[PDB]
Amino acid sequence: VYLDRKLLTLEDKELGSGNFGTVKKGYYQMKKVVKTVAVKILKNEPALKDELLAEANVMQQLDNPYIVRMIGICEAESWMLVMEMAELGPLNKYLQQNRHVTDKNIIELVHQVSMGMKYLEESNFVHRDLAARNVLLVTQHYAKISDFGLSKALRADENYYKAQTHGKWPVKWYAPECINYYKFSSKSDVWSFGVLMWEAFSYGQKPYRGMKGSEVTAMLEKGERMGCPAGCPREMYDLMNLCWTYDVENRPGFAAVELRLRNYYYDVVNHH
Ligand SMILES: NC(=O)c1nnc(N[C@@H]2CCCC[C@@H]2N)nc1Nc1cccc(-n2nccn2)c1
Repeated sequence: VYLDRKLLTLEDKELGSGNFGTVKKGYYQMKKVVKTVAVKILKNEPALKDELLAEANVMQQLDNPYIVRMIGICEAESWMLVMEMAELGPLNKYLQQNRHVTDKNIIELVHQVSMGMKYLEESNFVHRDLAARNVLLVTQHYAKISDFGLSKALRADENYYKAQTHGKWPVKWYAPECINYYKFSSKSDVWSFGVLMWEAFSYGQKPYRGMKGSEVTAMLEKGERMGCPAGCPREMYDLMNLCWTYDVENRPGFAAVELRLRNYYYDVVNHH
């Protein structure tokens, strides 16, 4: 969807940045209402342009309440990817600044991410960058998945994407089959989801603190896993460990993961 630059008003202040460029807040004149938007603007000082168009192409095919919606793209001063705004920002930064969010509220948010991911798995897309920094909050009780720059639409005849090259990769969120065989499936996004849960219950702390990527691989190969975060319910730590199943075949899919979270969340809703 090609947008009209005259209908977009960008605020000068940056909200953040990545290798791509910056994220800025703006407003888009819709059919009637004005919609607040988050705009990804390329640095471009053609790989980044191709990558932004491929990201746009993925987001255009997705339609789920727990996935960030793309409004469209615009070619002006630079290439821009216009999305609905998630005002409260990334989940890791939010939890670092709001250390009193309850365990019930964290389960609600991670269950919303599992719903978005169950839908992505059903749609045969692999995220490949599923981490708390890429979970954006619309409200303190409404999370959405974003950042589809590494995402891939699976071929009709395969359950995984085989990467040709390898880097720069967020290794700490990657399953052993991604590191060892360059194979990315919805099951490897399940492994990432386990790391995301650990981050959420650790109030946005970095996983595998003080370790190099190679030491993380060595740790996992020995069957070792990160410990239970302080105050994290045993059932949630158990689910993290299940996500962290070394053998992809035995690892659950997002249908099993979302069902476990849903049932635990209803149990919690009952106790409260
Ligand atoms: N649709 C959105 O609203 C949105 N989509 N994608 C991203 N990506 C970011 C890239 C850089 C790393 C974070 C995140 N994955 N950001 C967004 N909105 C935002 C809002 C407030 C603060 C910040 N923000 N960015 C950095 C710090 N705060 C970002």
